[PDB]
Formats: sequence, C-alpha cells, structure tokens
Amino acid sequence: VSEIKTLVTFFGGTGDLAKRKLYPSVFNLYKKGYLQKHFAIVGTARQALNDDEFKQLVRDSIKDFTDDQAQAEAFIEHFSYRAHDVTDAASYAVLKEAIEEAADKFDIDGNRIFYMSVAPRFFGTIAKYLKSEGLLADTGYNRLMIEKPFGTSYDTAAELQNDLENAFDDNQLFRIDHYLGKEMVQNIAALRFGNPIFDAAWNKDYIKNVQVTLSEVLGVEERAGYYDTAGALLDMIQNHTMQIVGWLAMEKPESFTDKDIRAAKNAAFNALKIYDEAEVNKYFVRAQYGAGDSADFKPYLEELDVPADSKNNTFIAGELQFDLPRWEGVPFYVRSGKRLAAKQTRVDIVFKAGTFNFGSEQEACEAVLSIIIDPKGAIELKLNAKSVEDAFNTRTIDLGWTVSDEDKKNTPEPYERMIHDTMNGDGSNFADWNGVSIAWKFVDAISAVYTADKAPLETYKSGSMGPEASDKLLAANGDAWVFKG
Amino acid sequence: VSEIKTLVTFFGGTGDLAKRKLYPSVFNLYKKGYLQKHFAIVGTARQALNDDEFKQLVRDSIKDFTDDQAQAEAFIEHFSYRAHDVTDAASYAVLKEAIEEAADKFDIDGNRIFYMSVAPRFFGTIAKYLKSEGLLADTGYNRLMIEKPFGTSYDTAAELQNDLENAFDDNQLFRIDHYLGKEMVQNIAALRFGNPIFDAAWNKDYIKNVQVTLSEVLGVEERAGYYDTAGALLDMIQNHTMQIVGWLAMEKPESFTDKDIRAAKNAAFNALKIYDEAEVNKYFVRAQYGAGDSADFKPYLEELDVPADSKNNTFIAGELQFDLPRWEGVPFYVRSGKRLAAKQTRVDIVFKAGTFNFGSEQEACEAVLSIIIDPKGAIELKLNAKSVEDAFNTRTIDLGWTVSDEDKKNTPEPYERMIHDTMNGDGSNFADWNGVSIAWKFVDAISAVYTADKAPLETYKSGSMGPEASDKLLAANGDAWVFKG
Repeated sequence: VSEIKTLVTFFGGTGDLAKRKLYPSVFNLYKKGYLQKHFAIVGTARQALNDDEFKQLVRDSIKDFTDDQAQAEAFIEHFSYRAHDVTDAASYAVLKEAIEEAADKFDIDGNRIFYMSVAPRFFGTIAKYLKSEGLLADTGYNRLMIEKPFGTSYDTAAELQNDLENAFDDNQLFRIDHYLGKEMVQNIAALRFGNPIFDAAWNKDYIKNVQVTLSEVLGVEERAGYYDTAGALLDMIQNHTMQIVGWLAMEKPESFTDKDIRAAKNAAFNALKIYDEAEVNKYFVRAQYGAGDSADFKPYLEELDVPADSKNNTFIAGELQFDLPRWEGVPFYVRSGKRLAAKQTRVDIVFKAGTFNFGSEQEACEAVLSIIIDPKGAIELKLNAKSVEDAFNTRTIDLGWTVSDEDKKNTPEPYERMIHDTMNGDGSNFADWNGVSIAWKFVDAISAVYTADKAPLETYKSGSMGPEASDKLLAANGDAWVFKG
Repeated sequence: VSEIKTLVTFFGGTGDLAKRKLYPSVFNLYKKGYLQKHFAIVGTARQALNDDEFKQLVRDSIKDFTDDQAQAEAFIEHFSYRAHDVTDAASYAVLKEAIEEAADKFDIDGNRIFYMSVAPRFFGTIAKYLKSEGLLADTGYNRLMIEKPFGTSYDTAAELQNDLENAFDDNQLFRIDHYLGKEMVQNIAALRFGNPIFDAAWNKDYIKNVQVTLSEVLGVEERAGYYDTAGALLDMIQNHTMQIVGWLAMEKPESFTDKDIRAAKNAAFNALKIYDEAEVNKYFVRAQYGAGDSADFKPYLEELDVPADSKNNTFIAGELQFDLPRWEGVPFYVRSGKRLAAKQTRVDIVFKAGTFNFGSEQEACEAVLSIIIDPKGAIELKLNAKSVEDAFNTRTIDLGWTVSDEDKKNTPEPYERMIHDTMNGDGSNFADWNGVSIAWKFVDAISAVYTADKAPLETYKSGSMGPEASDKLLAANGDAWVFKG
C-alpha cells in the first residue's frame, strides 16, 4: 500500500472524542500500513502536559486495539504535545514551533491537516489565526476538519464559511457528518450507476416516490439542554437527512471524481423548492412525543431540564420537491424522530406499479428497493411474482441481502474513513458549501414558521412511527410509508 | 369455488400412470371442491373388469391421500369402467354407451375430456374413432389430452396432427409436457410483465445472453432401450427446453389470455433460425458421457443394453438465434445432459455490464437474474455494489429468495395443474401446433446431421458440466455459463 505523508494537529487533543475515536482511528491507518515513517501527530489543548505525559494519554487510548506492543510503541513515538490557548494570538507561535519541530524530526513537507475538536465558537478564530500566525504549510496541502455543527442557521453558517475562507478554499474544508462516512450510504451510487436496469429507472418514469427514514427508539435522555433548542429539524434533518437525499437525487455524474459527484449533487440541490409559510404547513409535520406504553415512557414535557412550556419538535416528516426533469412530480419523503417504533436509518424507493393486466384478482403492486443503513446493512428488492394458487394471480416476494460477518469486520469505522479520505484529499463523501448553504435555506424557512408558531405542533404515542399527520402527508399523493415499524 | 361440470374418459385406465398420478390428481380437485356433483370418470382398458373391481382399483390408488373415509367413498362412486379394445371400431359402441350412462346418472351435458394414457401408436386411431363412432359430445366442449411424445420428427408429428384434426381443433388439443405445468416456469411471465424495471429491460439493449440449463446427475439407467434412439436432443431439448425458451423469448402479449400469450410466443418461434449442416457444426454440440470418478460411474457405452457402437448424444448444448428486433444479436444458450454435476433446471439472464467508469480497479460486471425451477424453487439477482474496502471498488452481491415450506405445500402437482387447466379450457401452459411444428423443424435439421454423422461426437467426464466444446460455444461471443455446478 502507498505511504501517506502527513502532519496532523488535533485541537482539543485531550478531549474525549480524541481519546475514544480520533486516536484509535489514526492507529488503524498505521496498522494497515498507510502511515509508516513520514507522519506526525501534534496534540494541543490548554492543559499543561509534556510529550511523555501526552504519549501516555495516547498509549491508554489505543490500549484496547493493541495486539503487538512493539507496534503500539512505534506509533506513539510519532506524537508530540504543546499546551495552547486558542484565543491568544501570541500562543500560536508556540504551536507553530512544535509543528515545525515535528515536520523536521520526521521529514514532512507541508501536508498539514488541522482537526478542530473544540467548541463551535472557536472554529472561525482558530482558522483566522492559522493564517495570520503562519501555521499553514507553504508546500503541499492544508486541510481543515470542522466538527459538527456547521452553523445553526444560514446566517451563522455563512459567517463561519466567510471566516474559514480567510485561510482556506472550500475544497480544503472537510465538514464532519458521520452518516456520510457510513458504508451503506456509499453503496447507493454503486447500486445506481453500476447496474443499467436501475440506472435507467432512476427517474420520474419509473419511480413513484423516494422515502428516507431515520428513527430512534430512545428519547431526549440527558441531552435535554442542547436538544430543546435544536429538535429533530436541526439535529437530524438539516445535516444527516439532507446529505443522504443528495446522493439519491443527484444527476448522473460525468465521472466518479469528487468534483463531478459534487456538480451532480448541486444540480439537484439548486432545484430544490424553498417553502413559504403556506407550503410549510402543507408539506411538513412537526410533533412531540407523549405518553408511551409504560411508566418509563414519559412525555417529552416531563423529561428533565425540559421547560414545561416547550414547543420543541422531537419528530419531523416532510415532502421535498426537485425542479429537475428527472424528478418532475416525484415526491421525496423524509422523516426522523425520537421515541419511535425501531432504531433504523433506511431508504425506500417505490417504483410505479405496472399497467399490464393479468386479468387476476390481485393486480401488480409497486416494487420496492430498500437500502437499510442502520443497525445492520441490508438491501431488499420487493418484486411481483405469481401466487401459489390454482388461478393465476400476482403477489410480492422479497429478494434479500445482508452484510456478512466478514463484511462487518473489514468495514472501517466512519471516523477512520473520514480521516483517511481527508489525507487522500477525497471530497466525495463530504458536503460542500453549496450543499450546506442550500440545506440551511430550506430549514430556515421551516424553522421560521416554527419559532413564529404559525404551524401546529402534533403529538404521537411513544413507540409508534409518528403522528397521523405524517400518513396524511403521503396519502395526499396516493403514497404510504413502506416501513411500518 | 365454482363447480366444474365434466365427464373424463381415461384410455389406459388401469395403467400405472393413472394409478400413481391421474386419479390422485383428480381427487385433489374434488377435495378442493372443484368437482362436486355433476362429474363422472369413465375408465377404459382391455382387461375385463366390472364397476366394483375398478372402483376398488381407484380406492387403492387414492388411499395415501385419504383423511376422511366418507369423502373418499363419495368420490369413488363417480367412477365406472368398460373393457374396450382401441383397434376395434365396433368396440367403441360399448364405450359410447358407458359414457352416455355416466352423463345421465350424474346429469352432465357434454363437456367431455378424453385422456390418452396409451402407447403413442394409438393416438391417431382413437381420435379418428372418437368422431366416426359418435363418442364426441354434441353439446359443450370436447378436449383431448395427448401424452408424451407428440411425434418423433416433423413428419410423424404432422401426420399425428393431421389425424387429430379429423375430430378436434388445435385449441382442443392438450399436449402434455409436465415442465410447462411447473410453478416456477409460470413465474417467468409474472416477473417480466409485472415489474416495469424488468419488462423494459427484456430486450437486446440490456440483455447480453439468456441461458437455459437442464442438468441431471443420473445416467441412462434401465431406460437404455428408449433413450439410445432419442438422446438428450429428443428427450429433453425438443420438448421441455424449447417450450421454456418460448416463455422467455415471447413478445409482450396484448393481454394475458391464452390466445394472446400464444400469438406472442409464435412471433418468436417464427423468427427462430433453422440451421443448415455448417451452422449445426458451428452452433451446436453433442456429447456422450465417459469414465466418471468412481467404478459406479461407467461410460455410456458400458451401460446395459447400450450397443457398443452407439453414437447417441447424452448431452446437447446449443445457441438459438431469433430474427426479431427485440433479440437482434442476443444469443439464447441451451444445454441438457446426463451424468452432469448437479440436478438442476434453471434460467440465467445475463445483463450487459454498464459503461460507467468508477475509476476503480474492479469495474462493473454483468448483473444476473437466475430463476431456479428444480429441485427447489428460487429467484436470485446478482447485482453490482461497493466492496468492503478502503478505496472505492465494485463487487457483486446476491439478492435471494426461496420458496417457503407453506408454498411447497400449496403448490399443485403438475398433473393436477394440467388436468385442471384443461377443464377450464386454459391453453396458456400448453404448446400449440405452431410451437411444436417449429420445434420439430429446428431439431430435425440437427438430427439430420447427427444420423448422417456429419458432426463430431464429443465426450465428457461424468460429474462435470459437459465437454469443453460447450464452453467454446459461449466464448465465441464473449459469454460464459453462469452455473458452474
């Protein structure tokens, strides 16, 4: 395997995310031989720690992924640390030195990746200082990995993007969304473009509607302080759902290069209809979970730290419309919520029933292509066949496939995937500015109606698949949710 | 369920086929309530038996299918017998009387079915006498069920058809081919016409080749006397294979009525290319099984009653070409033989690989739709997806479906299916004259080269999937057999 020469600086290096996911992920890359000799990891945080102490922190972090001790130690030797306060310009000079020391000791020419595992309020500050204080490599590439979230509205996001563009180009910005780094989400384009029978049918002439579901069985839990201000709309719809939809609605790319994949996705994003107040009331649904089936399933208002006067949405369902020839009249249904019937992230593509008359009592129903992303990867194709009856009649059968145990074993964790893609400079599985800005405009229009309270707030029994207004939404076009729980 | 009013006369009524399959099958129809009051079964053979003795024969025949004794007896009471010699015109008067007695006792207006479970040499004789001696009902329908085989060449078949048409119309002739009465063979049209994504792809633009395999693991066995003169060509290709191919190659019918299904099939049969000597040598392969892996697997020449100088084909593989727009350049490969790697009747439809470039090391391969008919029904769809690797790459996955245990239980045996379809007058699953005549012309051309010996006779190791000339056949067009054993 080819060697990746890179210098990674982790802001928030002593953090929990770094300990649990970042370091073990960079370790796997080393285990696979991608990282060999010319690479260095510089950790940074406020806490005054020296190289040996930081090395021990990393040692304890990769412990549960160590088979060979010599290998673990050979890896840890590539780590260095430098205490540093992100708000103090002067302090960046100290980090600049540690970085240059690392590049020398391991002979690395530029190729710098900066990981911001810090509080969102510092994203712009750090980036601006990276340029003004000379921390950016003058040779090779300079890439930034910005953690969730990228703004809380279009305005804030636009301001962040504006700050980021002081030192970086959009193609150097790597926004983290672990849903895009998931193996099954990356199977969509392969299934579509790699098979002519599906490629040719991926349009208005064969597809009746596309459905995207992201259900969770858990409630707000201990995260009440944050969730009460975000809701399913910002926590699950704006980021995860919109980006999954991007893969489904994109045009057929000129090639499978990240540049063309993005152009193909943007053609769709640019054709998306932004809703006004009336349209939001007609095409979207917001709800809050109520009394469940047992005492443990308490309504959203009775959850701790939740303001008794909260009108927050723990569920969202809506219809998306794309003004492209390929999708004229094809509704894209999305839904996500807490306290639903089952943990599941899936895509259901309903094909139009055929008009061939068999003269049977049961005519041809709609074929369905389902791609289960969570909890276990699967692909199912529901087709029409003959029933086991004396007289000719149709019925539906499921052709199915599931990930093997070997598959699960070889599947890189999403963080390993994201780190690795950034080192390769592969923007394929990352949302670009255009995609994120449009996703914000769409949600802002809905959020505007919600904060103004010019739309009703539905309610649903915990453990169900949502309020009836959700089914009412699809019924208006003669559609129905494929996944019933 | 609606009541079927019919009078069935079984020529060869004391025969083994009648005891094992015919009577138990007519019994199931009674059990399902299709046959209730107005129906009668008249058995006939040379053996002098009276009504009580024949009733006992039937009693012993349906014994292993009896739960309720009262029901079994209520059924048997509908049977009558009359000894009768098929070559004696005078004798038909006696049968005519027994038939009229039956129609009176159970009040049946015509609706007669005549089953010829006799030696092939008597098919024409009986039919001619049925008309001249007045055994045909003057009211209702008159249908004939002719057992295998329908001729041994085009000439003989044409002569039989000519005799049969003295008393019947082609739509009244029901040629028995148990492969057409199989549940999975009837699923082909449902899968094709009931699903737009397959219907639209069922042509030269998406299909690269169609493959039809009918493999057996057994050898010639005790049937040497017959097989040595027929071979796989007449025993399996002419009848079973050609008719299965008919379902696959047919045009899309105007409706699912037997008349339109037949018109759609005939458009294809009429476009089939009849080969000359040169073409037979280029597009077909004949072989004989040799030494196996153990002492029990003896070569065809060492089988009992097999003439040491036999050039009989125990294997056939060939390419069919249809001169229709839908199949321009799409080869239809067929193969059938004894002593092969596995018992199996299947259809493999290879779709053209896509031309989309992922830039991967492994590009998109050909998707395959396989319909397993024997030994256990199944449908598999091999598609391209992403491999579980760090770099993007395609790989193939199998979406699969298999008949449930409930399905097997409710599936009517092929003889029940055929009897029932005849009572309904449904010619859908029956080969018509045009289809059979064309099937004969095609095989005659090949058989002509074989008897003249103007083509080589290949050989293959028993337990393999055939001689190398079989693979050579597909390789000429860049194809390969999907099922490797």
